Amino acid sequence: KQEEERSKVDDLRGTPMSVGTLEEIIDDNHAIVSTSVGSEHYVSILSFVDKDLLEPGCSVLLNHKVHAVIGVLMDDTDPLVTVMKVEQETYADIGGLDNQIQEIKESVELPLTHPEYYEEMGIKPPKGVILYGPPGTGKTLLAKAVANQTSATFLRVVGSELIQKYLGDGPKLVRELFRVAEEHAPSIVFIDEIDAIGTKRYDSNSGGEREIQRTMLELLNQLDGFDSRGDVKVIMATNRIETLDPALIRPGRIDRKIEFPLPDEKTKKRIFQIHTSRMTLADDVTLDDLIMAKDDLSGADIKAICTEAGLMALRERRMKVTNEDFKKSKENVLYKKQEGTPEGLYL
Amino acid sequence: RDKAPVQPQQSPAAAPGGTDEKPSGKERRDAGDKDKEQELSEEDKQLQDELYRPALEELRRQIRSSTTSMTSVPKPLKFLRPHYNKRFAADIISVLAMTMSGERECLKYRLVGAGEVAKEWQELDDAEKVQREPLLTLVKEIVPLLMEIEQVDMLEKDIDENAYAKVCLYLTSCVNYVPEPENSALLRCALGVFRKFSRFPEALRLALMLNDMELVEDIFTSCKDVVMLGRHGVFLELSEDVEEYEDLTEIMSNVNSNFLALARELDIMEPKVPDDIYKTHLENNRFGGSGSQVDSARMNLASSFVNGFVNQDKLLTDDGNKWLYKNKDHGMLSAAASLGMILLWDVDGGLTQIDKYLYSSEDYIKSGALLACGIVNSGVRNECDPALALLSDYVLHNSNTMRLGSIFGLGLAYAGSNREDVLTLLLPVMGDSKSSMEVAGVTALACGMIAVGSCNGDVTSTILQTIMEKSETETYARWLPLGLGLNHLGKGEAIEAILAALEVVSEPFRSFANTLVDVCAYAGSGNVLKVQQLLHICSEHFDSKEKEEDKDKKEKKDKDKKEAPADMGAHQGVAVLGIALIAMGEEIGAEMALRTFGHLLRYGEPTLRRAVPLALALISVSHDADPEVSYNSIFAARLAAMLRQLAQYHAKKGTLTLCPYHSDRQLMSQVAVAGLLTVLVSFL
Amino acid sequence: REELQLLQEQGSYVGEVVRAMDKKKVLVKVHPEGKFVVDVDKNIDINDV
Ligand SMILES: Nc1ncnc2c1ncn2[C@@H]1O[C@H](COP(=O)(O)OP(=O)(O)OP(O)(O)=S)[C@@H](O)[C@H]1O
Repeated sequence: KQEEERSKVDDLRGTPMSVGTLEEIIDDNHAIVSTSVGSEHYVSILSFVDKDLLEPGCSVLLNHKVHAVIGVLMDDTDPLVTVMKVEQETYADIGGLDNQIQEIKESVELPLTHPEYYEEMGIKPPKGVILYGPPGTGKTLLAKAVANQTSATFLRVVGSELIQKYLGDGPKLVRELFRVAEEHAPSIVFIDEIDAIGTKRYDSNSGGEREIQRTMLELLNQLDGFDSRGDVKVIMATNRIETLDPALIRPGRIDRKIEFPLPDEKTKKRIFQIHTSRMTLADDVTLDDLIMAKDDLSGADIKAICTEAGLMALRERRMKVTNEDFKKSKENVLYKKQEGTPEGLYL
Repeated sequence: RDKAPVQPQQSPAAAPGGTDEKPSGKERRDAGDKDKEQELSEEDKQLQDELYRPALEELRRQIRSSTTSMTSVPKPLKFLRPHYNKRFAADIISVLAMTMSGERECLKYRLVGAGEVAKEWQELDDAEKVQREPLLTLVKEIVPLLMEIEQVDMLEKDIDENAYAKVCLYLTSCVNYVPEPENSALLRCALGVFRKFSRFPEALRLALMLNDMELVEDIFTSCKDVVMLGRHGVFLELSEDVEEYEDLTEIMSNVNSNFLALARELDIMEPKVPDDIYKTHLENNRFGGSGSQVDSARMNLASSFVNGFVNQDKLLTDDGNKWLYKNKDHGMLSAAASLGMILLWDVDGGLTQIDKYLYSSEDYIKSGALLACGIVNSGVRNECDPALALLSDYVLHNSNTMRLGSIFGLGLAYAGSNREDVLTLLLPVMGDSKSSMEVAGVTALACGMIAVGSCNGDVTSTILQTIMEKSETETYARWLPLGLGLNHLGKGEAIEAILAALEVVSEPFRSFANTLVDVCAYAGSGNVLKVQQLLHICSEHFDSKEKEEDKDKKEKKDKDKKEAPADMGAHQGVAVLGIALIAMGEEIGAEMALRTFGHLLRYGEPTLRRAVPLALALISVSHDADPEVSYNSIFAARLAAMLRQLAQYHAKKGTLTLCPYHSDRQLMSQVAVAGLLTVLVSFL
Repeated sequence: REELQLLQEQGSYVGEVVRAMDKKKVLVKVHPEGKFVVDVDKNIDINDV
């Protein structure tokens, strides 16, 4: 019966079930496998259990004695599903770009959700935008707020999440996440800090000249090359502009680009009231003095400064926060800051 | 300061000493103590001691609620009867009394069932009214009606906060987290406090759920007291079930002569179609694009159906002739009724357009013409008469197909409280039970749709005779349970499932009927017992009861649909992949609908690849034609082109839209079954 | 001292295990090799891994 069929399928299997990546679709009941060291014979492939479901370059079950194709690999999962396969919205504290929000909207949601305009005005959707600037000003923050502000299930993909030194694990995660983006849904595969090709290295990593080079080749051929977009929103924002390979600076790969200054007085007071709200404010302290002195508050000093000001105060268990506590909080946060002459020597 | 002077005051049992330390305890109780009250194991020895032993119990409950307990903490308080908005008042009221009286009330609500607990509950409710804090006080005082009196004792000034937040979150957790019975008292007290309030839509959804005829009279006399009004009748008809519209129209016909015009018919549709021609502007090249699909007389059939459902005019109505002559018998049923689809308005125009196909040369022409006459409107009840007399044939005559059409059109048109004349004529419809499945199909369907939304259904003799005559001869056993469960609809606590298990259980046909009755008894609330029942009985060997039994999901758990995705596709009973396909349905089509459709689109069976476009294009009413072109590339037999045209159609709790797709859920049959497919009128 | 004939054949090494699974199987990181689902013993339960 069926139990006997399963017992026979197990009879075909050798107790030590090695693992070998398929090389090519050759269906004369034998394939050309590649185990952890690349055992590539014309080993038989079990016919009844699906022999042709898995593609070439995919892990399958292998024998030990003859390394025969034992079967399709088990359901494997990458360590990023919880971040990518997603189970703050527009703005919980309006007071920042107040515009790049709208622009990433028009560049991602409007194209993706209603792509009935690119034939309405002979146009093409933005296949890629880059957003960059200081180490935290409103680049990835907007993307995080855009994840909730969308009619689609966004995906979070840390640029370093794709750094696994296993053989082809780079291309493996490319394949997995892209089979997601294409055969899960029209998703929002957001990948940040993707500028990691320029001027550093790792200890938990081998020679990148020949380890992640073909990995990036696979990733590029996947995203904006072959098996092209269609409607697969995978936009690549950054922080820098320089250290990158111009193989993608050319359009097509990515079309638009956006930067991020640091917020202005109008937005300084905004994010102040956003953060200074977390404490019973001693209103005699002058936010505007902090705003003009710290006139280049990317967005970390504001948060850190107000949190540490609350800490300074509530160390004394006071409700109000005198100005000196704010001074100490900021100056601890704000090291190495000398904005006087120059200049410094004028008006 | 140091406890060295103030700690040893607990060793003596002096009455003046205790009674001058315990008020000092109240004074130092602003921060509790110098610390987290480590004076416990040195004061627990004083439990046996007995002037101000009320203050002694105050100190005792303070320190015990300061460390931990569940029952020994509130005893001193209920033994205290607290006597004798500050930070110390914050301490011993807000957080302390919250946790304290909360565990006390939970223990007394799960253990016994005195008045002292209601006293504490009222006192803390007034205290939190002074605190003005909802969303934790309300949700904690939910489980102790106590709720009704708390509402009518709190609802005086705060209108927005209480009503919006409390009512919405509690109704959400009442269809999601709370069971049904207490939601009835919720409904009653909300009805009261909203009769005290404005913004009638709250009472209108209170009626949408309660299914009440007093609420509709009150909201009508008040919405005449509060003079938009046309739009108000429009979405009153859009919100009302089938039971309350006839009761409301007759209780009005008893007593401005315009609420009769609005909330029965002919006024929800009077402003719509003109403004559709005005502000909506569809082009004519879609008629062609969807119509330029090469003629196949069955692909041409589906294309005629699609372009019949375009709605900027009735172009397809008057598109010459020979399109219906090209069609065949059941295709002629669909196309002669297609003219009613393009004309679901114009009461007078409906007759002046269909009388040319009424009583005409072809039997299918006249039957589908009566079908369209029933389709076009639901308030004229004058097109019923010319058919009602004919319907009787007793075996296999023209008026049997005309009876299919007109019985369905009258179940659609008029669905009163209990309309018996159509039932006295349906008794000869089921008593005949012509070999065509559609006869008994529409018999049960009309009986249900006029009996849906009933007061917990009914155990009346009609569906009982129907069960008898169905068990007499074993799609009949599939679509007669359709009407059975439809008559079961409107239930909140009906015992119909038990009587059906008593009379019906048999070989898996009537066992499937029993599980149909079960599916139509638990529309959805918090009753996860039946959910684990379904989880286990899904492993039943019968691969057919699985279908509807798991398809009940999209009804049971529709509100917080985030858990609706299950492992149905990961299951291997391919009918269960179709189950999930149904479970997606026709709503706004979230990205998770597309998540299912990503794989459910690419399928090979001409039945489930035929079941997926229905749900996909019905859930999305470039972006949308993308699965259309996807199927165009997927297939390029005839079923593939037919499902493609079905999707082309679909592209361009009300019971009105609850039955038809479950009726269609037996799609694996002939196009004669698809001959009655043109009855799914559920969109505006 | 007689027992020591066991000490002539195999000081079985530590094979890493990504995780457990049913069918009496796991995802063993064969430390100086790849991952290859292999057999188990009949002593501990599947969840134990
Ligand atoms: N709407 C907003 N516009 C601009 N800034 C905001 C906004 N909302 C919050 N912020 C602040 O901006 C910061 C966002 O920093 P992020 O860009 O998320 O940091 P990051 O992405 O880790 O930066 P790097 O380059 O990876 S170190 C937060 O710390 C917020 O305080």
